[PDB]
Amino acid sequence: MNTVPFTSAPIEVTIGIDQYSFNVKENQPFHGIKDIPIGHVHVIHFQHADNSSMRYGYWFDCRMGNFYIQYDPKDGLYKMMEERDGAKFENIVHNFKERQMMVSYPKIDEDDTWYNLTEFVQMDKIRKIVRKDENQFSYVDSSMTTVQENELSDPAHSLNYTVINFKSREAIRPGHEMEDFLDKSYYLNTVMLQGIFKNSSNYFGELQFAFLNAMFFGNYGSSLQWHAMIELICSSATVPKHMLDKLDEILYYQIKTLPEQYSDILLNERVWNICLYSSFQKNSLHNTEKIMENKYPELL
Amino acid sequence: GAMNSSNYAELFNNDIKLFVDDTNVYRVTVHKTFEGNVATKAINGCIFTLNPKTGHLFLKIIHTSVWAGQKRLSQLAKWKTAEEVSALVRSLPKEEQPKQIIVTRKAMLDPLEVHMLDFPNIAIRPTELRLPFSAAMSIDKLSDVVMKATEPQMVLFNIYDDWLDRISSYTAFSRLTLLLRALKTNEESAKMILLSDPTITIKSYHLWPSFTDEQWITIESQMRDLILTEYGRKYNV
Repeated sequence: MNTVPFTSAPIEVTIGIDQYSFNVKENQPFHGIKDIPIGHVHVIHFQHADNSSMRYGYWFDCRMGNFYIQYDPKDGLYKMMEERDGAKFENIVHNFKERQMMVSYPKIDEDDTWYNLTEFVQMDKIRKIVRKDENQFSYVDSSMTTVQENELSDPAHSLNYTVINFKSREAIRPGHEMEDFLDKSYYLNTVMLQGIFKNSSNYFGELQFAFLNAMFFGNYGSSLQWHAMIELICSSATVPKHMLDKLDEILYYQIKTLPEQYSDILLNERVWNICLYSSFQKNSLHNTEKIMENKYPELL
Repeated sequence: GAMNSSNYAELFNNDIKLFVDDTNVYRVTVHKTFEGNVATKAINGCIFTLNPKTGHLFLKIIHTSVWAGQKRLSQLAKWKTAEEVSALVRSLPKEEQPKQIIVTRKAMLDPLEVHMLDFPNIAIRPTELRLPFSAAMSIDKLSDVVMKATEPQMVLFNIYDDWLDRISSYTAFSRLTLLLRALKTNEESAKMILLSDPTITIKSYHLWPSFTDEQWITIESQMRDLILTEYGRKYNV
């Protein structure tokens, strides 16, 4: 069980860790989050009481080092940092626990939600989508734009998701125009799975990471990426049986977890109605279909 | 963006552009089988690909053989249209390739777009206009060459005959659409108006009668009258 200490909490902010969150008052003696489950990625995120604009946050993995949070009064935000002095860091952590100024990561033992949402997400891949190589953790906020979005400005602050585009040469083999556009199996299996992602786990992992960024930061290009990657699978006539079953599990937990009030912008009517009802794989998402109907029948 | 009444004069500028209409590509007769079930028989169709500025018409004849053993033919018809258009563009010298292709039906967009991926600078556009180009098979010479074809064939016409010698593209295009609109609403009457006078003939290299300027005005009047009347009959106005 690992810990992310906080130097202080100078400004009123709502702090999230994974799917949990706490209100912290200006100069409340908050000094960190303890009992974080080792073995998964995690995201700690922020929304200032005074600017409900720009939700922001840090993806990290405690196996990769000792991380802590510190407010920066110049840049105006809670920054994640790494403490390289292992002894100085256990000291800070032990004393804050002793004084009991830390919240416990509040996991119900029955609950596999976070595992299920992060099953295929790996820090090493996150750091390739969010390129900032001097840090071991990754910043994302509400307003970061994607490489694809940029093509249609600042590259240092971009989300380098894998570009998917159904009307590109990449997606369409010459001479198979009609075939490949109606049945995206060759784009999915040869171009994307075998060629770029190498395997289904890294594919699932980026999908999951994109969903999570759309949910936690309202990052709109992430939402576009999550939908694109679903649609490519659902629009392919030929998909390994192991991916289809896993996909139904993945989507299920994502739909389960989404705030109810947000279904309007985070869920793309067209993609979902096409995947669940028109696509080759309509009948392969039984759990995802059942939850979607009982929870957002309006969108459908 | 979409082509409409507002940006209508853009057809006649010096940017090369083509209309594509696919309404006569997949043509069938519907009939009863011996067992009383319904069945279709295809007949020869065509892609109607037209430069509105110059009148050049790239009539690509779709022989029934192209449907042999194929499913979802109405969907396939859109892709074959887009395949044949793309090949026409590839066959043309660079300086003849269009800058825009305007499809008369929005369902051609994705098929044409996918086939033209090699031509990213050719803009594929829909239109809000209701162009009568489906009536192209009411022009006797066009219908005859289509129905007689025994293999795939491209036939070239100038759809304005020699009009541009005397009128502008804008006026030539309005004449063509008025003629075809009339043929579309009431072919029998339209054709009657055009051939009533045996002394006005169609040149062998032409599609329409060699009317004088003054006779064109009477004709156009006769075609406008035809169109209005059919409108009252349709809607009881």
